[PDB]
Amino acid sequence: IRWTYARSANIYPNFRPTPKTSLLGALFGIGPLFFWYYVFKTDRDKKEKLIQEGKLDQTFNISY
Amino acid sequence: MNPFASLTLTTLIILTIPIMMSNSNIYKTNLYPNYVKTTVSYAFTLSLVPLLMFMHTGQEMIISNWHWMTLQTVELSLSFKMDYFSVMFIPVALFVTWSIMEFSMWYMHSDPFINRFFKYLVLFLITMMILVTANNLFQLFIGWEGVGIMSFLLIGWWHGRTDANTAALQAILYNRIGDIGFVLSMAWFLTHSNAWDLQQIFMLNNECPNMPLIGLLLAAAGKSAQFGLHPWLPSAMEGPTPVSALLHSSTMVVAGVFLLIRFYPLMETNKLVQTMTLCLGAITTLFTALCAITQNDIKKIVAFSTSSQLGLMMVTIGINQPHLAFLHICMHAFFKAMLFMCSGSIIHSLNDEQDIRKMGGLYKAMPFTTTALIIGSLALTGMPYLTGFYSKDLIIEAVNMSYTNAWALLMTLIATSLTAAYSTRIIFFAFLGKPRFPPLVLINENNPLLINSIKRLLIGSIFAGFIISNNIPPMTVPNTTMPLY
Amino acid sequence: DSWDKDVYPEPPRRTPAPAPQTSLPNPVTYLTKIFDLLVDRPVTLAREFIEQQHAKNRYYYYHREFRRVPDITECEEKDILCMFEAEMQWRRDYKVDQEIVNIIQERLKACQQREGESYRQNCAKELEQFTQVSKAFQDRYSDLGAHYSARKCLAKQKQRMLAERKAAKEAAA
Amino acid sequence: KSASSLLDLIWLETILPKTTSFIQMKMSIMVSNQKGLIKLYFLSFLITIMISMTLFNYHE
Amino acid sequence: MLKIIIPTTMLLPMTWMSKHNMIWINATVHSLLISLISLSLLNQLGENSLNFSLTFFSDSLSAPLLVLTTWLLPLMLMASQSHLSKETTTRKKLYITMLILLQLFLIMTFTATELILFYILFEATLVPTLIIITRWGNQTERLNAGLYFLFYTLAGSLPLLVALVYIQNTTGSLNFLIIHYWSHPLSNSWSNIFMWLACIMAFMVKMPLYGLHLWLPKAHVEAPIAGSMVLAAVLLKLGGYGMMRITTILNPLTNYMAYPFLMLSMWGMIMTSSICLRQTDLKSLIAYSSVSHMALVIVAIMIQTPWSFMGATALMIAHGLTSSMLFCLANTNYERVHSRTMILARGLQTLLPLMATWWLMASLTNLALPPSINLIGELFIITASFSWSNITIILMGMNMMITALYSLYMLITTQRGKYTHHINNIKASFTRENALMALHILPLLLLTLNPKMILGPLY
Amino acid sequence: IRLQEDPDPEDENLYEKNPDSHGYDKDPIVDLWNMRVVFFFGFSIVLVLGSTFVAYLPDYRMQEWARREAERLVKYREANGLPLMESNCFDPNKIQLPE
Amino acid sequence: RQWQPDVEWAEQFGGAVMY
Amino acid sequence: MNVLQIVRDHWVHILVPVGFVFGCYLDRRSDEKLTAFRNKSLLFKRELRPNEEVTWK
Amino acid sequence: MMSGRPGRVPLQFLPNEARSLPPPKLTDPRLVYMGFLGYCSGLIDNAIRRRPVVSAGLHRQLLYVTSFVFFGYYLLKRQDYMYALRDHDMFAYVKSHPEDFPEKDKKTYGEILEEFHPVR
Amino acid sequence: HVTKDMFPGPYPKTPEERAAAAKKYNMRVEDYEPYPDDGMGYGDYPKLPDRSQQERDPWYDWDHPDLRLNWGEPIHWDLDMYIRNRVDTSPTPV
Amino acid sequence: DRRFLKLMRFYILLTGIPVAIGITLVNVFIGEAELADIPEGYVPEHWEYFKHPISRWIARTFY
Repeated sequence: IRWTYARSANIYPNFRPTPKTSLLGALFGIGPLFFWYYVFKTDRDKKEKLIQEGKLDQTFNISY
Repeated sequence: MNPFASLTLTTLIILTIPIMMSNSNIYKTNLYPNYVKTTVSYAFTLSLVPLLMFMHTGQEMIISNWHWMTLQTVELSLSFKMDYFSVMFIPVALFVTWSIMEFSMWYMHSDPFINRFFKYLVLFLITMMILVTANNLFQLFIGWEGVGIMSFLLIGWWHGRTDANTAALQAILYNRIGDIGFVLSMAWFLTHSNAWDLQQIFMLNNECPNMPLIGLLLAAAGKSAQFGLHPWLPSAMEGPTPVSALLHSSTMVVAGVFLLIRFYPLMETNKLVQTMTLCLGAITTLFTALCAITQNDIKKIVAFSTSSQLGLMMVTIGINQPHLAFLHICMHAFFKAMLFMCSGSIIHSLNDEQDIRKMGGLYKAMPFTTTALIIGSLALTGMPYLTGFYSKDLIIEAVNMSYTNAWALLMTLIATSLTAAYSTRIIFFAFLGKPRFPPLVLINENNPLLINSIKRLLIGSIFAGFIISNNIPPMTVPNTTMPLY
Repeated sequence: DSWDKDVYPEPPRRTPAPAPQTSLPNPVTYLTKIFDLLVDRPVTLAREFIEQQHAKNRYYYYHREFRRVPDITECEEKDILCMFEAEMQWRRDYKVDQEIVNIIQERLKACQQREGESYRQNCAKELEQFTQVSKAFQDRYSDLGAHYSARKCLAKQKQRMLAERKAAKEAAA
Repeated sequence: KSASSLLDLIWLETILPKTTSFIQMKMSIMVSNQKGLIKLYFLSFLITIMISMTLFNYHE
Repeated sequence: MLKIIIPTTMLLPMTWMSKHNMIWINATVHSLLISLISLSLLNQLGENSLNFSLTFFSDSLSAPLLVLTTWLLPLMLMASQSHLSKETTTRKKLYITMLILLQLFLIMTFTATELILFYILFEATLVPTLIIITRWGNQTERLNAGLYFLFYTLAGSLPLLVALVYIQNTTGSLNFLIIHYWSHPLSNSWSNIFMWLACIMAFMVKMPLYGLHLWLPKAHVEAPIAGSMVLAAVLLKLGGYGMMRITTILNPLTNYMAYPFLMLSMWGMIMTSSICLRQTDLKSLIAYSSVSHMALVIVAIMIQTPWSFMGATALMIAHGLTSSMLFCLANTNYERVHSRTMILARGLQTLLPLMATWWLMASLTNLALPPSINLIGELFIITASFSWSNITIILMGMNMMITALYSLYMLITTQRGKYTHHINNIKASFTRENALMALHILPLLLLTLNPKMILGPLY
Repeated sequence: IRLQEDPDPEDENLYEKNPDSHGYDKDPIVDLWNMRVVFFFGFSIVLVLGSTFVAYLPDYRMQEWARREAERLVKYREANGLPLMESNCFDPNKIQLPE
Repeated sequence: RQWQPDVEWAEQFGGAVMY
Repeated sequence: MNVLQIVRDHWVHILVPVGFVFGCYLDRRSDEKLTAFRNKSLLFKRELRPNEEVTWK
Repeated sequence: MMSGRPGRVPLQFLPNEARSLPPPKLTDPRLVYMGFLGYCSGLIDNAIRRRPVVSAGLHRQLLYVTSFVFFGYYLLKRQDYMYALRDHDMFAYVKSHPEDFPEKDKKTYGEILEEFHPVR
Repeated sequence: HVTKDMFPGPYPKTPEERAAAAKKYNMRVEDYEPYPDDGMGYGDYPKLPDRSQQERDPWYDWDHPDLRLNWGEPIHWDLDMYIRNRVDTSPTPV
Repeated sequence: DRRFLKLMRFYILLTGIPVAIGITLVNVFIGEAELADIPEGYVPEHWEYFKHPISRWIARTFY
């Protein structure tokens, strides 16, 4: 239960906002976030400007 | 006609019966071994009658009884796809499972859950056979996931063993990575083709199944050991000898290439995935075979022989030969299971051990297993007139004939050389003639039922190589002439 | 029969009339007549029992019939009564469309195996009647969010009419 | 070190719960720690009178 | 809908006055019977929602959740038998009163016809849950658990209050049917996105998404065994009903505004799955897997697709069943061991042959394998998300890649292997438990055989 | 001593004092009675007659009705060749074209 | 049994102002 | 058999059923307050037969 | 919505012209709840004095449920009265001011040009 | 039952603190050292070297034979990391 | 455990064979329905528009 506490609850009271901590925490707190957001919006707009004139096909995809 | 409509599914029903008999709990747990052994035997017999009915009238069939959903444009029904592929594959499947059930009865004679073990193979083979005849991709994935998870449990049969459950985790991990590609494929189909029935998609004739073919290739690489997603089978035979010889030899590791066979009409449309499958089937025949060149365990060597030969039907579907690969899996169930049978026999006789070291010069005291192992070794190395002739021999002359990847072409003869190599490695190690074993000699196949099962698969590995090769309707490319070299 | 060829098509049946070239007895016919004698006949007579007891006391049901109601095009804005009625009518017509495309689904699916390796040339007309049921479906019902309403369906029809009129007038400049 | 601890048990709990609770911390003891002298209270009434009267010019 | 509500309300004096030891029996029996009356409501006429009165209406979206809650009430009712056998009779009746009032407020929420009444009963659920968590908790951190849960839910809810009164002032009514029929395009005005945020964030709070998911892990761990399944089971899905109904006015602004939260779910359902490989507590393990499943259902909602809606509607029921299913097992093992450490006791199959069987199909249902309704609910979401944005299958494949790695890991590190030698008080499994997971898992496949009922209201 | 407490009591198991018990309560007869009631409707008619109730519920969204009523529409319209579907559900003629 | 506030848990309020 | 004592200790199992039927009757009550379109349904204008007098209760 | 209404007599609970309104039914669901509201007051009273909560002095319960249901009844007449007046001068103001409430023209959905949004 | 010395607490910064944490984890002061002070809530928890349980002696009478652990001993923050089932630090041939 | 499985089955089949023989009996006493056209004069009750007899009865009582 020492390891249980030190893995579950002891983290925050001994946690200090070191420059490294803030750095990598922000790194993977907005890197994957905005990166997935970017790739998804990229493909979504790709189909958006591929469908308004009719390039993309919707022949058998009725069950959307 | 009507009997072909009925008995082709009574074959499945008769095997569903012992399972709910088990859920009744009135069944005597010692009689259940013979119960389910007998049931798989009858189901094999009752599976031949659709086989010769089809052989008479060369006709396929799909049954779509009472449906499950009717969502907008999707009517998910119980669509069993028992065409020539399914009705020709199953009888060999239940024959192999029955022979190995007798083998397991002999081998698993000192386990409290022997009936539990046997019904476990029973449920595994039920989801296998429903996967074999599954027109809708939903039933296809039902069988896919069912065989995968029940494999996982069968590897984890020795739950006390840490390595057993660890290897089960690895197997489910890789199988599930393949299931990711399966999920991508079914998502593409339900978006584009908006239906699950395989016949419906082939009907639509979507000659550009890029993402579908990629997903099915990934799923096959998962369930059929291929580079990257191969090592889960090196983990999988850690389970008992019956499961290692039934599942991890020729029944569910063939599921991926079998799925590609069922999806061949979409496969042949694209040729790039054909080249990639050539590359994968060559590279597995590389890695597994060279690792088996020096392996100190009889289970391992034959397991890598399996995986390489599965990559060989991967090459076969990659050179636009689905049915050649189908005959290959059909006689594969015979012969590769047969050699894993010999392996389990020597294991049980030789102090429950599998390493190629510390053998007792078995040929003197292990004669029947010796002959079976020699002819199986010759079969996996393309023995003429045997299972091998209408197998890897055919596929090799096809790949040499057809326009194939060069490196794949040289690689598959290197693979055949290695196939000879380790197959004779077990020969000159086990039956070499120098005894190395405990002072009490236990190497003896005196069990009558073991002999019966071994010879039951043995006759198929001698006969059934050609008792189906010319009987089948002309279905492959008949390249008769070719350069002598 | 309960069904019909007009909405459930089925090609005429044809069999090769097997004439064996060998003197060995034909097995498949023999096993089929055996399976008839010990399986087909008892279930047939049991269903004879069932049919006679059915005919002993017969009851009927009727097609639940509806009638046309004012639609959203004729529905007044803010008129909640005709609003709801047109919603009901449009949703049941949407269900009608889903069912009829299901019938075409099953027609084409069964045709594929019915016509064989020749399916690519006999079901093509069936495929021809599919490539047009989807597109028109997309014209009448498609992309309507997940709260699809007769109002939103009318808005989509508005998109279609303005687009086709725009194409017509741009052709006429 | 990235999913657990640092993200869940360090970061998200710090930002919304703990930071707001610390704001209430720091602004509860600067709000409710007056000694009780009538003077400083009355000059609080005082400057409020002009802020209401001329500075904001409530009447204007 | 008086037919099912009135029996629940009037059931309360029965428990509050019956004999000191027949209260369990009578509450159980009458719960099974009002659930029996409840399943008669699965009927749904055409596309019309099943109307009952000016204030109460239901439909195919509601009915599975209603009969769900009615089916659960017996489950924690007789799960409480072990944990409340030693406390005072009046406290026992008070606990049963808390559970009954909770179920009453749930069936009031789900049958609500007008928005603000749905909201009143939407926040009326915290009071019984807060009381149950704080009073009948076990460890120390339960107080901070109640604080986190209550404050999170409120801080979500109040903006929804202001938004709803604003809707009533502007549109003219808050009845569900009219605002669906009198719906208007929510434009891209800079007040409209805050309108949307107020109408959405409240439900998102009690649907733990990435970042705002501390109350569930820090409350379900030490919530009472009966309460924990109720939190993990239903009150995460009343928010789903909230989205289901409120999204009829939030379009078309939802098309591009949903993007921040949308991805925050997909990557989210990976992180709470990625976090899910490493837990020191089994209850936290189930909680994090639950969070992953609700991120899945969130992305199901935000696409606004009929297939996405079907996958969702199936997913709330499936996830609630499986989550409570696992939480019962966690309760049983903890009660036998009086601790909640992960690797404290592996290899329990060597001692409880049927209990780890229950573990096995519990994890299998958590796997979402076919043909279980978990798989079909997931699968509809797979198809909808693919038709949405092609690649989404990569992240969601990572989710159907992590789910079993932690589910079967929990099997191998609890049931498989061997028992730890120090513990010796593990007695044979009592019929109460295995019976309760029987009533949990068997209908999970029973209604799987009939997926139309829980399939969705767009059928 | 720091406080006057009763130490943590031992967590008794019903089987030890009373074998054949059920983990349901202390008095065996109501242990039985709780068995009967839970193994009643819980697994009884709620679970099974309830299964028939949900399985044999009246027409679901009139799908069974919508099935039968649409082959007639199909037949009617193929009689004149106009196909089973249409591009438009709402009729263009009754709705005006703006400008 | 469950956990009840220890003497210290009541002590932390105490002290006139508890924050 | 001390029926008085049995009802004294076992009478709770009776109150819930009478509640349910109460709800049913109350639902019936609700219907009669909500008969605005009595056979005014625009797909169910089916003529009132000379025998009965109401469409539904 | 009122205290500056003309002819409003002060400190007068129920004005004379209220009687033209339908008096609340004795079985009014609101009224019976406020009768139940009487029960909660009675049941708590026995609890405060640690008296037998279920059956301590039914005489106290009787006035607790009868006084509450009474003062509820008169309140409901006034409740309906104000809501009636709010709706009364409602229409009087509308009728007396036709200009401020123009007759908005009704146009069917076939004439409007609502633009459908593709939700993909 | 419980005291404060065997509850993980503050990060040690003085030799007396190191000895207190050494008792806290039942492992001596000289080989006691916590993880870096880079704010991961490491506190007094010692940076136990990242070895697995496959490298230990299976023949040893481990009080937790399933993972070759012993009754009441300091365990690594990532013990579940380096279990026999999961990743192992056992050496590879080269 | 075995006592459980025994009582599970005992009470599941306890009311299982009753309803099972009931549905098989109605399927072999009056069976399904046959299509009929316009009901001249007679208006169909709300349970007449169905096909299965037990589905008619359920709509007959609680519907």
